[PDB]
Amino acid sequence: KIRTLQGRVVSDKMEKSIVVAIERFVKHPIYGKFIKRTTKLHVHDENNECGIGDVVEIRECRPLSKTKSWTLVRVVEKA
Amino acid sequence: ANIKSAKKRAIQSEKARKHNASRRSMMRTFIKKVYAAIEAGDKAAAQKAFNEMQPIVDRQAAKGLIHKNKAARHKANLTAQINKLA
Amino acid sequence: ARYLGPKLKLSRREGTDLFLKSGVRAIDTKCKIEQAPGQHGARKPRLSDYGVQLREKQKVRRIYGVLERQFRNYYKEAARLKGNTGENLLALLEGRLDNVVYRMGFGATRAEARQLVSHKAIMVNGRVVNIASYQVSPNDVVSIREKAKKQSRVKAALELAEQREKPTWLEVDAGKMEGTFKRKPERSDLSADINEHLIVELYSK
Amino acid sequence: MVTIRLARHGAKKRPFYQVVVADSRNARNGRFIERVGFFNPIASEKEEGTRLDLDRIAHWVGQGATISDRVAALIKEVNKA
RNA sequence: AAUUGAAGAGUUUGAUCAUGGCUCAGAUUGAACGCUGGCGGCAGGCCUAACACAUGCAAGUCGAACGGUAACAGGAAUUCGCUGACGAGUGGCGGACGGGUGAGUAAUGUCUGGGAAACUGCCUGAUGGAGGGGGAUAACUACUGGAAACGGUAGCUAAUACCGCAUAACGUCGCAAGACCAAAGAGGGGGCCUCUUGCCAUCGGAUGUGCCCAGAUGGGAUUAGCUAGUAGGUGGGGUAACGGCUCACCUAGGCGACGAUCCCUAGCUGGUCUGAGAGGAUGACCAGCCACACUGGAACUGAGACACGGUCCAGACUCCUACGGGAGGCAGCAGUGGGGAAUAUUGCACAAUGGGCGCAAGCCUGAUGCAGCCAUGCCGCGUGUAUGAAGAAGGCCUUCGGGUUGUAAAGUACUUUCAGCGGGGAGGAAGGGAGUAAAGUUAAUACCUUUGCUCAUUGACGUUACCCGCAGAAGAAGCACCGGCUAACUCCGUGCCAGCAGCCGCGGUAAUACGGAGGGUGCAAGCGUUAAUCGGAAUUACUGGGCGUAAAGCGCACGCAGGCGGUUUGUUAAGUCAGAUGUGAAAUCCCCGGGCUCAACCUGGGAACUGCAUCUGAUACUGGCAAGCUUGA
Ligand SMILES: [K+]
Ligand SMILES: [K+]
Ligand SMILES: [K+]
Ligand SMILES: [K+]
Ligand SMILES: [K+]
Ligand SMILES: [K+]
Ligand SMILES: [K+]
Ligand SMILES: [K+]
Ligand SMILES: [K+]
Ligand SMILES: [K+]
Ligand SMILES: [K+]
Ligand SMILES: [K+]
Ligand SMILES: [K+]
Ligand SMILES: [K+]
Ligand SMILES: [K+]
Ligand SMILES: [K+]
Ligand SMILES: [Mg+2]
Ligand SMILES: [Mg+2]
Ligand SMILES: [Mg+2]
Ligand SMILES: [Mg+2]
Ligand SMILES: [Mg+2]
Ligand SMILES: [Mg+2]
Ligand SMILES: [Mg+2]
Ligand SMILES: [Mg+2]
Ligand SMILES: [Mg+2]
Ligand SMILES: [Mg+2]
Ligand SMILES: [Mg+2]
Ligand SMILES: [Mg+2]
Ligand SMILES: [Mg+2]
Ligand SMILES: [Mg+2]
Ligand SMILES: [Mg+2]
Ligand SMILES: [Mg+2]
Ligand SMILES: [Mg+2]
Ligand SMILES: [Mg+2]
Ligand SMILES: [Mg+2]
Ligand SMILES: [Mg+2]
Ligand SMILES: [Mg+2]
Ligand SMILES: [Mg+2]
Ligand SMILES: [Mg+2]
Ligand SMILES: [Mg+2]
Ligand SMILES: [Mg+2]
Ligand SMILES: [Mg+2]
Ligand SMILES: [Mg+2]
Ligand SMILES: [Mg+2]
Ligand SMILES: [Mg+2]
Ligand SMILES: [Mg+2]
Ligand SMILES: [Mg+2]
Ligand SMILES: [Mg+2]
Ligand SMILES: [Mg+2]
Ligand SMILES: [Mg+2]
Ligand SMILES: [Mg+2]
Repeated sequence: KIRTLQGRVVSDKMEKSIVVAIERFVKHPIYGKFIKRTTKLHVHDENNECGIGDVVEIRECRPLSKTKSWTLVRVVEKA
Repeated sequence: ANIKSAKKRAIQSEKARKHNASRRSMMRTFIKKVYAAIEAGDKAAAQKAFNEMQPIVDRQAAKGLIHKNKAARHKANLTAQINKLA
Repeated sequence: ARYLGPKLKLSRREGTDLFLKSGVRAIDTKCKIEQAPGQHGARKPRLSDYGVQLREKQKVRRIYGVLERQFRNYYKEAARLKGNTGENLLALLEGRLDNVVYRMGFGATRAEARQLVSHKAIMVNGRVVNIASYQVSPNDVVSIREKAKKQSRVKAALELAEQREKPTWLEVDAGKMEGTFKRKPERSDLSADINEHLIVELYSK
Repeated sequence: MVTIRLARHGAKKRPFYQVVVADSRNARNGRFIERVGFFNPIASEKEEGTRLDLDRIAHWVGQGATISDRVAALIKEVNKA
């Protein structure tokens, strides 16, 4: 298989690129409470199919621009 | 230089620089002719200039002045531009 | 690195006999044993709880002749070893070579047995050992060297050892002047006037 | 290149060598790839003074690893049991 | 077997309970200072000025690549490179390692775990090649410039230096057809052969390096907005390689309260100190990573450097000069000056381990192995043992009886570690060199290779460890404290003075608190003081605290983000749980052992590294999705 993250599209205003927010759920190292953390990745979106809100599906690839190193696999859910 | 072998290395590297510089200039001159012919949109001449460039970049790559990957890049980039000249 | 002063002032401060003399006389025939030393020695000490812990530690130290840095290291090892820390600390002091040599009878006191060890007159399993703090293992054979078998103090020391209770974890042959260390002495084989739990608590203060 | 040599440890006047596989450029007691045995030159009798993993040594030699002269001698005495 | 682990006290009041700060007992250190000081072992030693540096040394090697002959040594007769060899020169390889430092760096780096678009000397495997030519150049010779550094002109010469040509496919470009690219010899022996070694191409391995991503890694909001190659796209260029890496054009984006930007501080980690733990503090030595090399900038050569003991430019300093011009960079080792409370010798040796070059012998190696200096730390040992009442003298105290110092001393018996003297004497040595005989090779009993045997040899440490002998208790004890916390009390002196002090406090003419003394207590080759960290401090409280009146509920609301979510079924498997696999460097810590006479120290094997990722399962609980229910609204 291939490692794969899944997140939600928060920006699609670039040509062939999207910003995807990935949510993680981790235990706080001191206080033990489970908190939500977010990471925003720049993702390559050929065909420009994704819209702001869709739940997508991304994988890691070679660098494609200064900030892009991830590429869109599929759309899991459309907004 | 303070060390005897450092002195000789300086003399040797300077001699190698002049030798390398003339060959590098020579190779670049031949590559420029292909780009100049492509500019003029002359496929006949562009294909000609490509043909004497090709043994030049290959021999220089074997002699260690450029890398094989660089020689391959020039040949690929120029071939791709020559074939679109039709 | 060794206490070199009067020996009975120690036993007088601790209010008991520390076996610091050979035993040819009675500790009361050489000193005022029940009186602490000094000008104010006749006063009645109101020992705090710390003072009672301290005096118990100084007693065990003064019996075996160990200084504080070495004794603190015995305690650290006793606490590290599995089992009852207080008993582990007594077993480590009873394993010392200079103590084992004295309990075997080769020395009149622990100081004399230490001089015999220091002056290269003792062997362990057949090798000269002049380290007073050497730890004797079970089944080890301690013996007197040949050039020291003729010393007059070793027989004077062997004639005072039967005047005392025979240690049952050893096995001496006064003839060949050699003994075997069969096992570590249990807590029961050791004196009952030593309250080692006071020492363990002192080192948690 | 990759070599198989002795790293000097132990104490003063009482060396104790570890047999290591290492890039030869690295310092004697520095970065190494894999430890494959030891060698105690002042070992007492009845004490193991030399142990080598000859299957790991043979694995690295098959990948081009050279061998120092002292480790070569140690391999011989070990094979000559 | 490897989680045996947790102490309080003083001080606010006339007294009390609470609250609350302050202070103390502990452990620790790259320590410093004061007093004192016997020996050994193992370690440690510029924390400040990344200040400036005299002198010596820290990188060379190869004649088996080459022309050669300055030696000196032979062979030949002042002559001959003829040989062993070898100065200078060409060429190869090394000089990018090893060693130093922590200035910069707050993520560009580091740590953990992943990843794709790459190169990689020496080493290693495979398959093929290694044909035939050419033009130079140093050295050298002649003349010549300059004070020097450093050059100029002419002529000659060699190669594994350099360049064509040939050869050209599991290689490069291309859909294809096709087109195109390499190379070097040297050495030993032999009735040109043979062996050894090197050269070239391609494909692998191994090692090293470059690059990408995610999470982690200081403080500040009395820094809230930042950014135009900026964010993305297309095309060209560029790199070993992906990429705004770069350029042109298009789009108008990208980052930020999950803290951007700005400011201050800082090398990161394994670990270390402390702590019952959770934490807190910290990053010296040792090992991994990074960065830097007088300051700023740049590239060249090269497999690899934008290069500590290389090059070029600029700058500040030092120096030389004939005034035109030149030289240098200890944060390598040692050392000097300076700064500082404070940190060592201008040592020996390549014998061992390792590195460079060499077929090797060997040469080089301030790496390293050792020695010197310093109680800086840890650990071990000694400074005597037994006897000895006259309870002597002398001191101190005394109600004058005595008490104490005190078995202490003297005396009398003994031992002799260590130091001193003399004698013996391991181990770190593996090897390499000569011989041999056998086997492998070859046309060859030759050479070479391999494996045995034989013979002589290699230790800086070093007067080694260690053992034996001689002599005589002979050479060897100090420092702080004694009102309470806190173990240990008297006298004399002083009289709110002199002084002590961590705190409570002490000192005013009967001071157990100042100073001396006698006595005592605690540690002991050390003991005190100061600095600094954690502890005690549940006194930032996750474990583990508070808010009516002690400090503390916003004047009251509404409400976005955020946190939290009644009940039932199904589904999902993110959280969670179980198991597996990979990784979590070694050292350190811990457990069981082993070796130094013991210990410190060294070391074998385990455990641990409480994490991350992947895979396979579990489905109660939490989350998501779907459908409800009515008790909250
Ligand atoms: K050279
Ligand atoms: K008070
Ligand atoms: K209090
Ligand atoms: K090089
Ligand atoms: K730094
Ligand atoms: K050729
Ligand atoms: K850019
Ligand atoms: K682009
Ligand atoms: K830490
Ligand atoms: K710099
Ligand atoms: K270096
Ligand atoms: K050496
Ligand atoms: K007297
Ligand atoms: K008297
Ligand atoms: K008076
Ligand atoms: K709490
Ligand atoms: Mg792009
Ligand atoms: Mg391109
Ligand atoms: Mg000591
Ligand atoms: Mg410094
Ligand atoms: Mg020469
Ligand atoms: Mg060549
Ligand atoms: Mg050709
Ligand atoms: Mg830190
Ligand atoms: Mg990039
Ligand atoms: Mg581009
Ligand atoms: Mg700094
Ligand atoms: Mg605590
Ligand atoms: Mg280059
Ligand atoms: Mg350099
Ligand atoms: Mg230098
Ligand atoms: Mg220096
Ligand atoms: Mg000074
Ligand atoms: Mg030299
Ligand atoms: Mg020897
Ligand atoms: Mg008291
Ligand atoms: Mg008075
Ligand atoms: Mg006083
Ligand atoms: Mg706390
Ligand atoms: Mg409170
Ligand atoms: Mg009030
Ligand atoms: Mg209030
Ligand atoms: Mg209110
Ligand atoms: Mg409300
Ligand atoms: Mg619920
Ligand atoms: Mg799950
Ligand atoms: Mg480890
Ligand atoms: Mg042992
Ligand atoms: Mg271990
Ligand atoms: Mg569920
Ligand atoms: Mg549910």
